Amino acid sequence: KTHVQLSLPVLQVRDVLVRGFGDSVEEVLSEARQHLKDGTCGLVEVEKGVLPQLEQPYVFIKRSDAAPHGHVMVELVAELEGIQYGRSGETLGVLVPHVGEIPVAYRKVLLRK
Repeated sequence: KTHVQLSLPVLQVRDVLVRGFGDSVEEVLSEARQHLKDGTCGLVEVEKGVLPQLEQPYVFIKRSDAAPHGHVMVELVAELEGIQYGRSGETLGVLVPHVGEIPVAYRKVLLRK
């Protein structure tokens, strides 16, 4: 399928144990997609002081359209030293590995896979 319904656990930035997916734009997009498939991907909502507490390159989910069955359609954009790889709508959050942190909420998304 081109799209897959996911419910992403929303984590508080200070709980996050693994603060990014890797060391290149290509690796973080790769790892993010693998974790999203495996159900091991969390979401941190971007506010003041969040991103400096996470590791670059960043992987964002961005709104790709205006929401089947409550799932906002999203796609991945990476960022490294202020350059983004991909073009999409508004950021819903930054993706991180999920390794058992307790979420505060779930974000239903339809991921362009």
